[PDB]
Amino acid sequence: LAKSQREYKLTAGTSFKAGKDATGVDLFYQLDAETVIHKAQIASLKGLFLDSQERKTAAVPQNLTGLYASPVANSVDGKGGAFPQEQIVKTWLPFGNE
Amino acid sequence: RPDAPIPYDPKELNLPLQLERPIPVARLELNHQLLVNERSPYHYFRDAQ
Amino acid sequence: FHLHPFGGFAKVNLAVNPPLLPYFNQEGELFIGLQNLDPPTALPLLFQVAEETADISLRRQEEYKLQWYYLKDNAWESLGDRIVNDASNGLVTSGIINLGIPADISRNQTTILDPNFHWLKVTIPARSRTVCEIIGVHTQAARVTFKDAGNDPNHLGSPLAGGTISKLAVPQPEVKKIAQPYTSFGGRVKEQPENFYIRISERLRHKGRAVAIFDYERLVLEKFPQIYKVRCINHGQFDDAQEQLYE
Amino acid sequence: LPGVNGLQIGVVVQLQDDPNGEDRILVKVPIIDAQAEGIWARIATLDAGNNRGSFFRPEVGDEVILGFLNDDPRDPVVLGMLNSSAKPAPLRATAENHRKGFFTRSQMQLTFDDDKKIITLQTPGGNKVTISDEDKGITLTDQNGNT
Amino acid sequence: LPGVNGLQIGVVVQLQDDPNGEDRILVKVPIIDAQAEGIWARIATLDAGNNRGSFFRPEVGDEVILGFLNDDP
Amino acid sequence: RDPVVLGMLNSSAKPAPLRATAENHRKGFFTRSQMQLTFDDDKKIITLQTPGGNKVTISDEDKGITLTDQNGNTFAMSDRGIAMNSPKDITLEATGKLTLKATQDVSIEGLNVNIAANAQFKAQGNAGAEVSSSAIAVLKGSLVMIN
Amino acid sequence: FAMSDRGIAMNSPKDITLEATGKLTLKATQDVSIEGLNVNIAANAQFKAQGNAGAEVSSSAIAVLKGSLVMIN
Repeated sequence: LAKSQREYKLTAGTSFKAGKDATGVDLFYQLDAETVIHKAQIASLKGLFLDSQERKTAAVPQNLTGLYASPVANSVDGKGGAFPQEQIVKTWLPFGNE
Repeated sequence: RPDAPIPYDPKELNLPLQLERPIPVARLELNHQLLVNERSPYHYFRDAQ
Repeated sequence: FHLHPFGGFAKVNLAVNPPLLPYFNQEGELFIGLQNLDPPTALPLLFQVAEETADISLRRQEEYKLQWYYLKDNAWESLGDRIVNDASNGLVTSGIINLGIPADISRNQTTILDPNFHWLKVTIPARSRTVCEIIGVHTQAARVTFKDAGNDPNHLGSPLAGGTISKLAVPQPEVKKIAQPYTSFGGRVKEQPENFYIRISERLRHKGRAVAIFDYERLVLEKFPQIYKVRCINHGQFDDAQEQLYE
Repeated sequence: LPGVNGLQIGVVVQLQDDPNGEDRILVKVPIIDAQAEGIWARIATLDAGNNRGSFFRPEVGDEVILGFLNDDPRDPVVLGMLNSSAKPAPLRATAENHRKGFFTRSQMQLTFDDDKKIITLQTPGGNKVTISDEDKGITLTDQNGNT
Repeated sequence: LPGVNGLQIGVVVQLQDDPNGEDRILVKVPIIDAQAEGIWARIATLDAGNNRGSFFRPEVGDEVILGFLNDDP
Repeated sequence: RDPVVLGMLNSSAKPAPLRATAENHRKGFFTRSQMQLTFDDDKKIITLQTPGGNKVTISDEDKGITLTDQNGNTFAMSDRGIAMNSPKDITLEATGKLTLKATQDVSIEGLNVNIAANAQFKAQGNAGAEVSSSAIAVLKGSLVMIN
Repeated sequence: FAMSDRGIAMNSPKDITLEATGKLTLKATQDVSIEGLNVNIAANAQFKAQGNAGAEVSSSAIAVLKGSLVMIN
């Protein structure tokens, strides 16, 4: 949204332009349901992992062996490393590892 | 000093401890390099009050 | 004071016999911190997922659903009964989860995390390897569908490239930007005579029933176009727990 | 749309609350309608950029000069303010023309004197900073008598 | 009166002694008559108001740009 | 074939340095690197700022002049007089004579005090002169004359 | 006149003066050093100097202690 707005409402059936086709005709997409837009954004992501001896048997942690933390979860190393620029798919682990 | 504090790690940020005036402080933390009977120290203290 | 991960802390009152250390009991946790929230409200969140990276050993059991919480001045509260729709099916496919955010979320006396944000939390008790990997998490998301107005019959044969849609058909000044970060999904073209002949000649032989190697293979390749090759194994069983095949 | 010739006179009505965040000003034209509040116009200035430029804004009632893009009445542009006998200039013009500078609403001044080569900053309370070639030095004067 | 198109070039002749206290300047236009002294014109500036504004004045001989209200010479 | 530039423009894609208000108290010049020369008509303040923290302020609310450095050095003239503060050092040098004078008491303090003259040294009280120490007190010379 | 990361410095080829109608105070958390060709200290009333770990007065030439009445210890 624009800086002077607080909310905005889009109604079902609103149209969007998708360029031209292989024959030179225009393409269009429509909105499926009513939506409302505001100013909320995601600011940070963090992750925590609790290791145990019960992992190999797929049960609840009972005999603990470590607690690991990733303060910047959306990165290569979990703490702010950058992705190689030539990588097509850039994925990360949601909780981390040991 | 709560208005001129020292960070735990000079390479990272932490939240200043909330005191009404300067006091001396001691920190007790668990040792992460130890493993006793293949278990962590936390395994022994999670359930202590 | 309790000393918490990521640099937070908490005050302690000995009259109530608190725990000595902060308490943790679950195998996986993800914390999500948000900016410029105005509760109560509704948050659609888009989870883009890498669908090939999960564990196929066994299906996630019911005792290990995902759990959702929100923060209220160092106390966590459940969100289980305010989720309208989760199109990601528990973080196995890409989709939008629709959360309703109540008015008693708080940020005045938070000390265990950054006090400048509002905080949500997703946890898993066990078998955290059955959760896929993530590509992005976003707010202000919506889904749209193609509508034909006399276009090429070969449009639906290939996905739409990321970054194509950025404009509104009737533009409005209140909206400042539109973005399409990923490709499209789920299209299929109308049948041409040759594929028609292939389908009907195969049906005239297996009659729509599966009794032999030929029948299992052709009934799959026709219904699911996203498969490239398949093989039918006769009198063979697969053991999920051992990852062993019995001949 | 029927067009407009030349430049026009405008009067300022409102400075704030632009419906769009474009930094425009509400101006009316007395020869079209002196009763309506007018339309939003853009300002051309001495310097402007991304978080950059000279920021001076007129006050309600000030007289300005208007031009129009492509001679379209719906696209006014402000080209500068004007003085008159009803709104006098801060200095009287002379044949020697020795004094220049900036004067503000509250009578604070930043001025240059080309006769004696003096640069001075003044506040109406008496606080003054002077760089002078006649005095061959620097002087800081306070309203309390500190020198 | 026959009108004028576009913008023109002017040359300054006198700064002071406006017959009316309006703070105008005497300017001539070389393509109309380079021998006459010209007419009194108004100045648009960066800031102006009641005893307020930026006060910079050209010198005799300086070149300036001229516009006209309602295309009136 | 004869274009002429008449000024620059701001927009939502190139925001102005300040947001417009109904009171309209602040004016000045802002640059690319965020150096400022500004006027405040509400409190009658003139200020020059550099993003590093170096600041010069002429103020009517403070009734004086203030020079502030990014290192903590501070110089001020106000209704209480003149004050100077430095976290490191203060020096004073002259090729002629350095005079200090007051109409009230003069006070000198420090961890150690060293007075050294290349020629005669002289101290004088007109109603009594005192020299003392909590430890040994020493009077030395080539020839010592008491009274 | 300069303020920089080394502190405050003043230099004059001719003279430096300081006058006040109240009290002039000089203070440091380190040593204070005064130099010159001649040093003259003069008070209209009592004059007093004091070291807390020893006080020394000396000269390479004659050293003089004078008064109407001199009391040693």
